[PDB]
Amino acid sequence: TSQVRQNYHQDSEKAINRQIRLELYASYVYLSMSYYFDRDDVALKNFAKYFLHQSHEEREHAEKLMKLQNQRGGRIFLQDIQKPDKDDWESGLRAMEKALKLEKKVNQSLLELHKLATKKNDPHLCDFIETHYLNEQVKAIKELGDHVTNLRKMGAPRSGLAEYLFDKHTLG
Amino acid sequence: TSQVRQNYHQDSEKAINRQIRLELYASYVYLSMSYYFDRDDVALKNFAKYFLHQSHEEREHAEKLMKLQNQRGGRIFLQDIQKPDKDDWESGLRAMEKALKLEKKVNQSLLELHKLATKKNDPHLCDFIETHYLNEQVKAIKELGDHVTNLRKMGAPRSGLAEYLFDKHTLG
Amino acid sequence: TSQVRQNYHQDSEKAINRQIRLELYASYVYLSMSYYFDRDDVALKNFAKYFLHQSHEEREHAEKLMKLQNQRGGRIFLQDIQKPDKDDWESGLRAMEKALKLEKKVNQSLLELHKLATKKNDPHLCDFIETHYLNEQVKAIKELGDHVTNLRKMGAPRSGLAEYLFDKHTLG
Amino acid sequence: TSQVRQNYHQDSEKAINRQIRLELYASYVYLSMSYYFDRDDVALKNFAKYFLHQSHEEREHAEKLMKLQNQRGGRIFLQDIQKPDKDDWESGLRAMEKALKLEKKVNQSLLELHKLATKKNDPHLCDFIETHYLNEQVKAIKELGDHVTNLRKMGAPRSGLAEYLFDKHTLG
Amino acid sequence: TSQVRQNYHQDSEKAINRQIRLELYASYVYLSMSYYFDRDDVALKNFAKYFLHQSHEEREHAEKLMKLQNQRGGRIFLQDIQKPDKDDWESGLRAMEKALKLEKKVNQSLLELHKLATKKNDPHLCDFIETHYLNEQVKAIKELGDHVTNLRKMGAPRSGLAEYLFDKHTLG
Amino acid sequence: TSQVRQNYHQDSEKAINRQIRLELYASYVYLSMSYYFDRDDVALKNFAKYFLHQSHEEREHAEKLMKLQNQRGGRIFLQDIQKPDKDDWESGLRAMEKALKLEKKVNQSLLELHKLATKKNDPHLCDFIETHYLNEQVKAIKELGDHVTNLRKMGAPRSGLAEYLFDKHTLG
Ligand SMILES: [Cl-]
Ligand SMILES: [Fe+3]
Ligand SMILES: [Fe+3]
Ligand SMILES: [Fe+3]
Ligand SMILES: [Fe+3]
Ligand SMILES: [Fe+3]
Ligand SMILES: [Fe+3]
Ligand SMILES: [Mg+2]
Ligand SMILES: [Zn+2]
Repeated sequence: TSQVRQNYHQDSEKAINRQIRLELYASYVYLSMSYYFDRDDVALKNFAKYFLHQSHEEREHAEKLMKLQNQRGGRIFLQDIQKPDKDDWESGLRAMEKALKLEKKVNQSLLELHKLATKKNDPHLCDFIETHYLNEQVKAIKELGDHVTNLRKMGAPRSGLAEYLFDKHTLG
Repeated sequence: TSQVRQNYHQDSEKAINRQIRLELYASYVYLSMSYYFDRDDVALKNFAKYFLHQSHEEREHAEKLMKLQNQRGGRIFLQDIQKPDKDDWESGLRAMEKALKLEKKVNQSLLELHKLATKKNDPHLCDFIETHYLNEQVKAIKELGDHVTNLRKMGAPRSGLAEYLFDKHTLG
Repeated sequence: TSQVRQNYHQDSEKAINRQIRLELYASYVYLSMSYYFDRDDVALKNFAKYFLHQSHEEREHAEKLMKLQNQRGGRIFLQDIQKPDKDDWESGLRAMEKALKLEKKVNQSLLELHKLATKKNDPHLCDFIETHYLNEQVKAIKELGDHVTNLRKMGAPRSGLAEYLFDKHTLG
Repeated sequence: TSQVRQNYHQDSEKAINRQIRLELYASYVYLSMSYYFDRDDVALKNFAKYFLHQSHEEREHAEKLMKLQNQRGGRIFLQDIQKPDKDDWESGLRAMEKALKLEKKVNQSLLELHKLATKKNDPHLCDFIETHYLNEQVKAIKELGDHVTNLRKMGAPRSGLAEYLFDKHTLG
Repeated sequence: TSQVRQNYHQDSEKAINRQIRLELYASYVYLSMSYYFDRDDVALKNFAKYFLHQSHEEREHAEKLMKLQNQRGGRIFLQDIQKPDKDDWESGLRAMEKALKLEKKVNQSLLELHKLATKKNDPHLCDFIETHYLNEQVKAIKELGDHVTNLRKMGAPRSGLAEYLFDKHTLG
Repeated sequence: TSQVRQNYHQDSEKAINRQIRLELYASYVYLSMSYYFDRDDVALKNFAKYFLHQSHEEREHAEKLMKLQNQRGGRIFLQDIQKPDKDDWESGLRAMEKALKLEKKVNQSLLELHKLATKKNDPHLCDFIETHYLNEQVKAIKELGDHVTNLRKMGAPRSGLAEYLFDKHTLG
């Protein structure tokens, strides 16, 4: 038991370790999405940059939870990171729809984490989660929703023209 | 029979002269393509600029091979340069398709040149081809392929709208 | 078969995908190392920073390989990234010794990759591995080696004083 | 018939296509000459630079005629470019002498082309020729005459010292 | 066996020790030549500066090979450096001629060393040789060839004026 | 038999040639020492830099004596340069001890040279030795002696900690 550990429940500790794994997973998925758009047969540069940026942000959220684990005197245990569910993400619109689903999954996880911390009367952990994660997730979700909407409204994915113009006028 | 010549095989010297002619021919193809886009009945300014830039770069590659030839104590023998295959390149997509085929043809020659140099045990030449030619070719081919992909996905060569917006948003 | 693909063997494609996974695994080991030194009961900030920088460098090497795979017309196929071999890296010296061993494993894989590219007569791919990977590995292996020696000579991992002073004067 | 075409005779259009071929040929002659002076057994760097400059100028003159052909609604038809007359240009003076002869052949062609424009009452074309070509020709011919004179009175071609010194003081 | 050693053949290690000796010898030859031109009865200051520069470059090439030997886990064994072949280098042209011969002997040694690296499948070593040595050699040999040519056509060595003027206009 | 020669005795001329060889040898010793510190199993960067700097300075002293030789109308006669006494210099303390011995040896030679110059009534030479060599030697010897003293007092060569902290706080 760490010399710094105080009011930090073993269930919170384990759940932080589960959240680190999920973030690393989200990072990997966004990486895969990014380089799908860099394919010579997809060729959507700003989709590629957009996803690569989300991949780097998810990694940073992982690192920030590992930092938190050590700050509170928990112990980091890393697990296998599963490969993403697809190799070929099919289109700009389908990839955005999948990212929206993925972010809502990560949000559901973060909401269960905040609820756990609440039940364990861990206001530090609660505030950490609210300040650094919950509003970032709401914002990402809103932006992905907006992007899905525009693409659909523009005629994706049957219009490859819509995907191209979207890449240029929104993502660029 | 040059004072500077060393480990430079006569078959290498001749391959280099053939390459110089090929780079010059490619330069001429891109010249023709460029001024097809400058026609009043085609009128795609950024297609014209793009292909003119490629024309200038091919000529640079040719000059740099002439420079290599003398650096090694080879002798330059210049040949007739054949006119391009078409006078009318039909469309932006079809010009890009042709460029891509041409670049792969040039790359094929450069690969065959590297292999000769490797059989003749000429590492200076290998490296020169590697450093200046092979990565440039791979980048040119990927770029062309990306441009073809976008043009097809946008609805070319059906859509004259596709070619126009591509000219503006990708090539400008 | 991708329209940009040329002189790019299916074996090379497969090997580039294995190398991507190895680099991602290496990134994850250094990630683990970093946050081990951030523990309140280890508390060597510059060992932590040092390892976190190697984790980000490894990720960037994975990403540059993904880019090359697309550049050449191959297709990325990502796999599960296994967790690192340890949770607890014991000491500054033992993490360095493990890291030397990891880099030497990655270097072996890259040399096998180069030998394959050579056997497939892929000089573009040979030169990309030479230019972007092999000298970097040799630099990294040399530096890790230096660091292992210095810690040994100072009396690590026996001397916690030696790990602390090395953290300040070399890694700071 | 192009929608832009006005007061542009078919013979004029044909004559511009010939002049384009000749300017590209003149470019290639100067390119040959430039790299003759770059040889290790000739080694006059300022002669090389001077003829390479000429070569690039001549290409620019050709591209400007291509621009004109499109401006007026004519159609460009490119032809084979024949290799120059010599592989070996023999000395500084001899190359200057051959360039002067070349330049006066280009000029005669241009005066023939201006005569034709006058016969077809194409003032635009006459003025384009005047303003962009005839006075550049007259200047180039005088410059070349001046150079040939200086090399002669310096004792070229029986003086390699004469050619070296002119390389340095006039061409450098 | 060094803890850094990997894929580095004993013969390679031995060949690098020989190349180090030869580069130091080439340094000393150019040092001798430099101060020959500093004598009151020769007095060509730009030849002196030129050969002193060469001397320092050759020392740098030797130090870089020493750096390499350590990078790869090899061990440096230094040998006697034999005095150069002449005390008196006779004229500007003759010294340039001997330097060219020297440089082509260094180059042959380097190509022999690159052959060996290839036979031992050491791509790192091959690339180090290519990137730091073979193209510097090829450049130095061309430069020297150019100089010897100019001095010859200027009437050296039967013209002390020729050597003085080249000192000033080429080497100054 | 130089036009510039005046009050310059043949015994002075020969002593100067011997000194030049000694400065060159010393330069080589410091080279060897420097790259011993650059070994992965020694790994003392500021020791390596220090001894490389001394190597460069000895070579400068040698060049300056070559310059003196010609200034006086002497003739330079270069000799073989012997390899250093050791390949392995064992430790920072032991290398410093050896440097100190070497510097005293060189100083001995320079003192004997000054005394000859004084017997030959050559005040220009006396002063040259005094101004450029003797105070530099005395400073080098004092510095080396200070470095040895610190290293012994810190606990070298027992303590690998001593050598490390000295590298950082004195030589960095
Ligand atoms: Cl638009
Ligand atoms: Fe997240
Ligand atoms: Fe090219
Ligand atoms: Fe890596
Ligand atoms: Fe012209
Ligand atoms: Fe060298
Ligand atoms: Fe000295
Ligand atoms: Mg290479
Ligand atoms: Zn727009």
